[PDB]
Amino acid sequence: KSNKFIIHNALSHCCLNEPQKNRILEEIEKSKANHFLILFRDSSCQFRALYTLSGETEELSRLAGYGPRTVTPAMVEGIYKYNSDRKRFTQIPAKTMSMSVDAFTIQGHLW
Repeated sequence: KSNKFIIHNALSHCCLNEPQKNRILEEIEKSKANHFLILFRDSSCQFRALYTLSGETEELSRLAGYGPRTVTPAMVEGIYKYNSDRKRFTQIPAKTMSMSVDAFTIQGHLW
């Protein structure tokens, strides 16, 4: 599995401002990663950064944008999925990280 197409769709049509957007979309193509996640500042879902998830370490690594280099499960607050037709993200009830997860927030003190 991968969610690269969902993420490209969200970045293109929801989150993002053209020269930055293109820079980020370029980062995604050079990436060999399968699972990408968007970091938001808060529950209003404004883009901060883009991460890739390692299944082996369970850690999120920053690929682009404004955010910490590494995000662990303890640091994650909320998790979200993208809805393409509605052009918005919706909060998922807390659960183990999985491929359905497209975006997240982190604990506030981490900023």
